[PDB]
Amino acid sequence: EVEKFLDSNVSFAKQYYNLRYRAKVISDLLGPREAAVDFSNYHALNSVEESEIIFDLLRDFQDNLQAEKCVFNVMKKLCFLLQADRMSLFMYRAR
Amino acid sequence: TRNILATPIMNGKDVVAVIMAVNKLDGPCFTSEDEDVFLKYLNFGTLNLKIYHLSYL
Amino acid sequence: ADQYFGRKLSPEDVANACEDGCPEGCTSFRELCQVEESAALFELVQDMQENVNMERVVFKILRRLCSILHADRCSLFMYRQRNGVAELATRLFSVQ
Amino acid sequence: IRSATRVMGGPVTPRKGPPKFKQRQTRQFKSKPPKKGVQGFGDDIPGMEGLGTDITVICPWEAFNHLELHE
Amino acid sequence: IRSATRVMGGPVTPRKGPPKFKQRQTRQFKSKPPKKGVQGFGDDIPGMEGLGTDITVICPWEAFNHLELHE
Repeated sequence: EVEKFLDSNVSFAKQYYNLRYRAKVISDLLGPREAAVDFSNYHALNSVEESEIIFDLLRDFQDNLQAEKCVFNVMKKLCFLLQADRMSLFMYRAR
Repeated sequence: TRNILATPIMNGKDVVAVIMAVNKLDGPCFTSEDEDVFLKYLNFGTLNLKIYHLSYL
Repeated sequence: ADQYFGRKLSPEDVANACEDGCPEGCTSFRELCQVEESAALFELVQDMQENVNMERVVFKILRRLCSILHADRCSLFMYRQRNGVAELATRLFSVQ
Repeated sequence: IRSATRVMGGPVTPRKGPPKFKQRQTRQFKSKPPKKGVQGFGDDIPGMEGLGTDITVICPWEAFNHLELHE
Repeated sequence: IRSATRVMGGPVTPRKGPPKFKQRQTRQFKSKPPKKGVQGFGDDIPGMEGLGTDITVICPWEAFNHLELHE
């Protein structure tokens, strides 16, 4: 048991892992859930594992894009990332 | 060919394409836990194929 | 060197400062396999910016989906109708 | 090489049989059957769905469907 | 009803002036100038965005594109 510690090299390791566990992680990240990031402290601007906002944004590209809820949802996070107070959207027409 | 796993791609009530995943390498056949990875990962290619079909019309 | 499956999965805990940990803030294998996938997904979204490329992006999706499932081949069939009857042509064959 | 399908002459096909051709389009209508459950891109165009008139004129009672049968 | 813009009853504008009305179009020329810029969705329609019918008639020598100088 403990003799199977040739794993001091990371070659066979992480290879067995992506062979036998990647599926569950990629199937739960893309499923219905909520992001896990604090949104009060304005902290560190961000970190690297902290960029699950990408997954949170991809989760809504599923069906029946209403084109109004999605823009609102991306703006409600771009407001936090930029550290701004207000945001707005103007549309273009010709008469 | 020995094992097969396939699904369609739908725009409303119409079909646009079909995708196949022939020939699994280790198990005797595809397990039941892959059938959800398949659907949850093709959700992004569905959008691109729907955009292509709409642009063509 | 051989694979003993057993049931021991505990060596997937928090890892100390080690090699091949280039990203800043990764403390587990799960974090690495999450960040890699997130980056791969942001790429191929950077490619639909203009002039939607039906052939190219689906090819890069299939190259990943063939690796995830441990399958050996993948394909793509298109649908069309001639004089009232339907049929399925071929557009991508033997992607590995 | 050989394009990965191993055919160079022209489109090949498994089946064989007698050809079948389409009939011409004789009569047209403004109406379609009522909508199904699920919808996709391009299925909301005015005038291309329904019977060409609002549902109120065909079913006047549906106008004030908010109030119940008490009155 | 806050309405998020503090305005109700009709749109408001910063400045007002005399009305200006569009003019008709008569000539309706076929051709278009050569195309520049990024493509974007909704282009490459065959019939439109082109001059005449084909490139060959416009530039008869262009057929010998792959050939070198000496010939």
